[PDB]
Amino acid sequence: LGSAFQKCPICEKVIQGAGKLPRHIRTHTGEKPYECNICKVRFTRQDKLKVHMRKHTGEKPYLCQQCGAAFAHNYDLKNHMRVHT
DNA sequence: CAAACATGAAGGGTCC
DNA sequence: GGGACCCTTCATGTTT
Ligand SMILES: [Zn+2]
Ligand SMILES: [Zn+2]
Ligand SMILES: [Zn+2]
Repeated sequence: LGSAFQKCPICEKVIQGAGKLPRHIRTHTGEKPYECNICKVRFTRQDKLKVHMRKHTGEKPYLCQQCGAAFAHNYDLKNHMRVHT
């Protein structure tokens, strides 16, 4: 009822955080909308994709600031950036 | 064959 | 709303 909490429409559990209901709903539906650009593994949250990318940034340190895609060469990252703008 | 242990994935808290 | 990191539980694998 408070602005800090939401009720899940599927399971009626209370969830904390104004924007944090969608990440809970995806745990029901299985939606994994974040994909590692290197190994294509998918994740339910940007949260855990960012941590997963640590596996790759040792060899691919050039990171997109919009989506976190990792690249071995800066000219690869620059070509990626065309996709955003 | 079970119990302990390591590791990490999953999910929800919590604070900018 | 988003990013970021924390905290706890639990699943899986490995060691003892
Ligand atoms: Zn729910
Ligand atoms: Zn990956
Ligand atoms: Zn990008």
